[PDB]
Amino acid sequence: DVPVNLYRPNAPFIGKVISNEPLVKEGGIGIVQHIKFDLTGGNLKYIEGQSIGIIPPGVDKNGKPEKLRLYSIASTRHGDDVDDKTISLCVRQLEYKHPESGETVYGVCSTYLTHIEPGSEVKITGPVGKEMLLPDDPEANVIMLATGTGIAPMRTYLWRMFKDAERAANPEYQFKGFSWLVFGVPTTPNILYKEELEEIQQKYPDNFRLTYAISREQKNPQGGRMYIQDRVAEHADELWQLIKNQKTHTYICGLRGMEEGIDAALSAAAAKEGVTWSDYQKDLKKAGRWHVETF
Ligand SMILES: Cc1cc2nc3c(=O)[nH]c(=O)nc-3n(C[C@H](O)[C@H](O)[C@H](O)COP(=O)(O)OP(=O)(O)OC[C@H]3O[C@@H](n4cnc5c(N)ncnc54)[C@H](O)[C@@H]3O)c2cc1C
Repeated sequence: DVPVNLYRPNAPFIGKVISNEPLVKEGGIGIVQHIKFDLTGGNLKYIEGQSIGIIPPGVDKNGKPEKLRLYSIASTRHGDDVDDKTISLCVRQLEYKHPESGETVYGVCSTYLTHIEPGSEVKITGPVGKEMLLPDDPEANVIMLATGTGIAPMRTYLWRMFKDAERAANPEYQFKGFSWLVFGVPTTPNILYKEELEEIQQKYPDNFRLTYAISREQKNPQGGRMYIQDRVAEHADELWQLIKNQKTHTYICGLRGMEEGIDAALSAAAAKEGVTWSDYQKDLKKAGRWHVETF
């Protein structure tokens, strides 16, 4: 049912870049690009919450061909133009410290992607993943906890739930539950898809709540920079109350590091009702209602 591995690294799909557009506004930190690829001429199909591989050109330091890197799909199954002809990624250029030979170091696949020109051919594999899938139940509640490019699967969910053209294209999924995105980035310019996310909340105030953790602009009650775990702590009781619903699904995506604080917050909330969160969570995971993709 769920499409997987329609293309594999040994014979990847050769897609063409359609567009490569910046998502970080001026005054933001780093580079994050929205890259749309043409799928025509191949049979790559995918659904929300899946990933694809990109095989960058060139050899590694040892002279071996570069292997694929996985990227969360950022578009619904229909693509950004709701035409079933494209796929989009949300790619941060990896950039880091002196402590790794030279000065600034640039990630191979992410630099390739963020600097790629429209018209260029790209080697695409996949799709991959069954752990971040959205329920077909239109009355499900969906909690989304994202940092940085972790927004990508959330965008696929929210566009499917809330975009006019998606609703028109998906007769069987007219979302009427409650979705809550807690999104952590360093700056307001770094709020990926800010305008569209805010448009959704304005349009669907009873079906979508948008919460930001903006680390360079907000402080947690301890005086530290605000991160998503601080927002989870702040709204722990409400989040736990929602999680108790048989139809609630939670999705976590982004760089590793926040799950521990998220667990501590939810544990304190659940303990008030004599529930051990770690146990409840194990059962949620088994039932397919606790979805984590951290990298
Ligand atoms: C399921 C999944 C989904 C993903 N989705 C996305 C996505 O949507 N968007 C996105 O941008 N990325 C995503 N990634 C990460 C992506 O796959 C790549 O790992 C990332 O883009 C960097 O790859 P690269 O080739 O540019 O860097 P590489 O050239 O492969 O370098 C990576 C290496 O650099 C070193 N390194 C990395 N960070 C540091 C640091 N801070 N300090 C010191 N050394 C460091 C580590 O040794 C690491 O092995 C996802 C990963 C997975 C597994």
